[PDB]
Amino acid sequence: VSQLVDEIDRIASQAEFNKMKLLTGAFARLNPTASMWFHIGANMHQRERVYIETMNT
Amino acid sequence: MIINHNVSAIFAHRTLKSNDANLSKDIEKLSSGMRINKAGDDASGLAVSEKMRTQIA
Repeated sequence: VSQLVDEIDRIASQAEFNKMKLLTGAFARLNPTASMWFHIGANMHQRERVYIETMNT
Repeated sequence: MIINHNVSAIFAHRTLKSNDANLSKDIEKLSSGMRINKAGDDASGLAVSEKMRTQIA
C-alpha cells in the first residue's frame, strides 16, 4: 500500500505537458494558480475555460 | 505604345518569382514529410516540437 500510494503522488507531480503540470491541482476550479483557455476562434473573445482538478493522494 | 519600357512583362515576371518561391517551399514538405523544416515557417511551432521530442526520446 505504501508503494501504491507513493506512485500516485509521483504521478500527480510528474504529469506534465509542454513543461506544464496538470494533475497537481494547478488548473483547479476553486483556488487555481493558472487558468487554462483555448483559442477556438479567429476573433477577439472566442475563449473557453478548461479545468483539471487536483488528483493527488 | 511605349516601346522603351515593358511594364506588363515586368508584372508578369515579378508575380512569376513570387509563385516560384512558394512552390519551392512546398517541395521541401512533401519530400520530407514535416511541415516545418527551416526556421521562419513557425518559430513557436518548431520550438514546441523539439521540447516534445525531448520527452519522446
